[PDB]
Amino acid sequence: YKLICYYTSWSQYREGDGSCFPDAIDPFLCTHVIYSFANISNNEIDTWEWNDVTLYDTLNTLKNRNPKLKTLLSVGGWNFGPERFSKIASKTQSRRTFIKSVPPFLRTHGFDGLDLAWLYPGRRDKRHLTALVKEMKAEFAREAQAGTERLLLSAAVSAGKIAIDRGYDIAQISRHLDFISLLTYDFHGAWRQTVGHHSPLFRGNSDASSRFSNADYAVSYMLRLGAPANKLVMGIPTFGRSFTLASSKTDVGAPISGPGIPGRFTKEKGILAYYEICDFLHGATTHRFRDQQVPYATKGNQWVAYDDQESVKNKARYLKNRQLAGAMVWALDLDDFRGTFCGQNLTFPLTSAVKDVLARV
Ligand SMILES: *[C@@H]1O[C@H](CO)[C@@H](O[C@@H]2O[C@H](CO)[C@@H](O[C@H]3O[C@H](CO)[C@@H](O)[C@H](O)[C@@H]3O)[C@H](O)[C@H]2NC(C)=O)[C@H](O)[C@H]1NC(C)=O
Ligand SMILES: OC[C@H]1O[C@H](O[C@H]2[C@H](O)[C@@H](O)[C@H](O)O[C@@H]2CO)[C@H](O)[C@@H](O)[C@@H]1O
Repeated sequence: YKLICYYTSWSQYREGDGSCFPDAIDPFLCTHVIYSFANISNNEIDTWEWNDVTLYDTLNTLKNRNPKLKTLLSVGGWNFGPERFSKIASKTQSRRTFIKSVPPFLRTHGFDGLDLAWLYPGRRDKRHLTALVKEMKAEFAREAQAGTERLLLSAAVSAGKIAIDRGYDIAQISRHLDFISLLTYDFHGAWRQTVGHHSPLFRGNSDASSRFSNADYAVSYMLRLGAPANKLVMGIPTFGRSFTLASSKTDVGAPISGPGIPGRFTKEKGILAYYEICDFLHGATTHRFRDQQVPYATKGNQWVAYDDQESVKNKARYLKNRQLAGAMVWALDLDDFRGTFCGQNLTFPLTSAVKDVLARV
């Protein structure tokens, strides 16, 4: 089993204990660590933060302690406009340029591969995403003739049916990618005025209306679409999604006024790190959807849908029974990396819970 963990660039700026550098990453925790978000500039891969070449270096020294570790650099991301990828992909001149620029960059900084995080290709992009992958992998084969090891190529793919039908030729791209991370955790959108969980494992009862918004469906769907099971990796989140209630209704379907208030460290409307959730639990009422097999909580007018040790071990067992390649954890820096926020004694409680199940057969 593979355990793919993303580390985010901007987490260094978090205040106090929230600050996180590659430094804190247990090198024996994951099989692949993905340094998150390289920019693309002048149609060539490039850094994003002023000190990336330093953190790049910091992350890859982890490999000196665990020579089995594999690292990748993700290009694209949530603050990299999708129209920008589009321009690059749909114009072969600029596409060959981006591709030719990649190997040297990775080799120079000690990475073992590239992760494409084109956040959502549209109807008019499908044919092009396929070319980018096909050609990018082709370039990777050639570059291995130099006697060095073949660089790995991966993609972070939407787990929403409409999104999947719209922009990906999964039968094609999966025959060329080394693995595919299914973004199975951003299901309840950014658009409802109703309370819901962003990562149910299963479908459930109250949900007679939005039927394919759970991990089980996404998986089954990728599978019948042509993706081999051993190239599929199911994303497990380490963050929670908050909501500010509009009535004293705490249960299923209650109305909301908007996203939840910002975490003291994470400073961002609608999102809380698991370590922020851990502090949030004291004084909160914890509930758990039996159907979807995921928990949520409430205090005053704050409703939080998150993942805990149990639900994460569950998603992990599922992944094993359907025989997937492994799990992906979004944000090593959103988990309790210091291990001094969540009561239990461990470092990275959530990610460790996944490793344990992956390792137990
Ligand atoms: C990611 O790459 C982006 C390039 O695709 C880049 O945005 C752009 O480049 C700079 C901003 O850094 C802006 O500025 C200009 O610099 C020249 C050099 O002196 C000036 O003579 C010109 O006035 C020019 O405008 C660009 O306007 C901007 N636009 C584009 C289309 O690239 C970002 O800087 C990169 N993002 C990060 C976070 O590093
Ligand atoms: O630089 C990109 C931004 O990434 C985050 O966004 C949420 C994302 O919108 C959601 O789809 C995903 O499931 O989780 C991440 C949590 O990391 C950051 O919260 C932003 O601060 C970043 O700017």
